[PDB]
Amino acid sequence: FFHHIFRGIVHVGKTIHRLVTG
Repeated sequence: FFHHIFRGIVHVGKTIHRLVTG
């Protein structure tokens, strides 16, 4: 579950930076 999650957390973690950056 290394890259399978780094990709699962990164994307989701990104939905916030963008949903938060504005």
